[PDB]
Amino acid sequence: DKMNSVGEACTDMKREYDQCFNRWFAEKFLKGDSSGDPCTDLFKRYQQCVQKAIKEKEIPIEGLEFMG
Amino acid sequence: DDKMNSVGEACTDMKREYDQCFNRWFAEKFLKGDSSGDPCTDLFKRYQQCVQKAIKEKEIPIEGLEFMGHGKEK
Amino acid sequence: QMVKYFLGQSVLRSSWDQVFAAFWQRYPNPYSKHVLTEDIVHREVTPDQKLLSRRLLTVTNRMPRWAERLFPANVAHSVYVLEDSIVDPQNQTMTTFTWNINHARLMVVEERSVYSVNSDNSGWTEIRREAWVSSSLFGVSRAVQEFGLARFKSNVTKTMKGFEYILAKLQGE
Amino acid sequence: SHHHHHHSDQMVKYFLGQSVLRSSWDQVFAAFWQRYPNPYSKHVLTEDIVHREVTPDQKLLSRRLLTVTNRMPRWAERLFPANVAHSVYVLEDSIVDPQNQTMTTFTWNINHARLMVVEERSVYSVNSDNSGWTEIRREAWVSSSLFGVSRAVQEFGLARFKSNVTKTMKGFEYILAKLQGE
Repeated sequence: DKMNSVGEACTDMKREYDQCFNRWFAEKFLKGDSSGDPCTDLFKRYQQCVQKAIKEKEIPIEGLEFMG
Repeated sequence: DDKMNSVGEACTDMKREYDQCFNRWFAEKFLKGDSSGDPCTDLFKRYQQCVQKAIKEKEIPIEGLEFMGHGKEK
Repeated sequence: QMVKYFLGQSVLRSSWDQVFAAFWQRYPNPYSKHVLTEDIVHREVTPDQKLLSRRLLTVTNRMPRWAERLFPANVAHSVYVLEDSIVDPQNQTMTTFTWNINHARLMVVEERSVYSVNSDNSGWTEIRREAWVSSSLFGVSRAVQEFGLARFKSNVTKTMKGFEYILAKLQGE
Repeated sequence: SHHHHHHSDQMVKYFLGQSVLRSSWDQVFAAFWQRYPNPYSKHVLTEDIVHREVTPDQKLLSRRLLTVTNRMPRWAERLFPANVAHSVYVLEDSIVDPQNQTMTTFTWNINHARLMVVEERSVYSVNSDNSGWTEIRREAWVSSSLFGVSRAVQEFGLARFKSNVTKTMKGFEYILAKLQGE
C-alpha cells in the first residue's frame, strides 16, 4: 500500500499529506475553488524534509524552467 | 641506428637484411624489365615464419581479412 | 533523423472528474512494479485557479544486454524522472510534461501529455501525447569522426614530407 | 596540381586528394618500401610484411603491417578509457604493376574498429603533364560504429517508452476500477 519516498524518513509522512490533499483535491477543488488549502501546515513540514533527502542524494533540479 | 623495428622483437634482426635484399631485388631487375629469379625467397620464409609466431603471441587479428576492400570495405 | 518523434492518441473511459483525481493515486499498482519512489517536490496554486505541481520519482533502470557492455558507467544507477502537471477544471483539462534528469548523456526522453474530455463522448477523457527521444551520443560520433579525419589530413601531409625527404636521400647516393 | 576536398557521404566522411611527387615513378615505387623511418614518421613504431608473392601476370602483391601511436584528444580518453591502452595496428595491402607503371594501395586500421575506421585507397601513376613525375590519387573514408549505436540507443529508448506508456494506461484503468467500487 505505501509507495515510499526519496527520503525514507518521510515515507509515512507523505502518506499523511497525500490522503489530505486528495480529500481536498476531490471534494472542493474540482467542484469549485471554495476555500483555501488546509494541508499547508503539513505540507511545509513535508517539503523541508524532502529537500534535505535530495541534497543527500545530490538529485539535479537546477530550479529548472517549469515545463522544461 | 637507422632501420625500422618489427613486431617480433627478435625478428627485427631477421627482418632488416631481407628488407635490404628485397630493395636491391625490387629496383635492379623487377621494376626494370624481367629478371625471373628471386634470391630473397630463401630468407623470407624464416623471417616471416618468425613473425607468424609473433602475431599469434600478441594476438593481432590479421587472419580472416582479404585482399583490398573485399574483406572489409567500410 | 536526429531526434525521434512520437505522436499518440488514447482515451480511457471515465469522467474527466474521475481521472484527474486518480492521477495522484496510481502508485503503487501492479503494473508500476518499476516505480520506486514518488515525491511532490513543489505545488503552487495560481490566481486563475490552476494546480501547478512538480513530482519527481525514481524508476529502475532496465537496459538490453549490449548496452551495459558499452555503458558500464550507468547500470547501477536508477533513473530520476520529473513530471510537471498543470490542472485546469474551469476548462476541464490537464497538461503534463515529463523527462529524465540523469542519464542525460546517453538519452533524454520527454513527454508533453494533455488530458481533456473526450470529444464525441462527454463521460470519457481523451489523451494526447507527443514524444521526443534524443541522445547526445550523435554529437559524440560526429566529434570522433571530425577528429579522425583531421588526424588523417595531417598524417597525409607527413607522408608527402617523409616521401619527398627520402626521395632526396636516394638521388646521387 | 596539389589540392583536396572532403564532404559527408551518407553518414560517413569522404575525402579525395591529389598530389604529385617531383621524381620518376620507379624511384617512388622503390622509395615506398624505404620511407620508414623518416623525420616525419615519429608516430609509426614497427613495420612488417606478413605476406608477399609474385603473380602469374608479373605484379607484386604485398601486405605490410604497421603499428602506430594512438594519441587521442583529452576529451576522448574520458569517454573511451578502454582505447588509450592500445596502439593502432594498420594493414595496407598493395599491388604493383610494372608493365602499366602503376601501383595501388589500400590501407585501414584493424583494431579500434568499434570506435572509428579510416580507409584509404591511393593509386600512384606516371604523370601525363610531365612524364618525369609521378601523380598520386588518394581517396578516403572515415566511418564510426557510434552512429549506429546512437540509433540503437534511440530505438531502444523509444521502445521502452511505448511499453512504459501501456503500463501507465493499463495501471490507470485499474485504479479507476478500485474507486468506482469495482
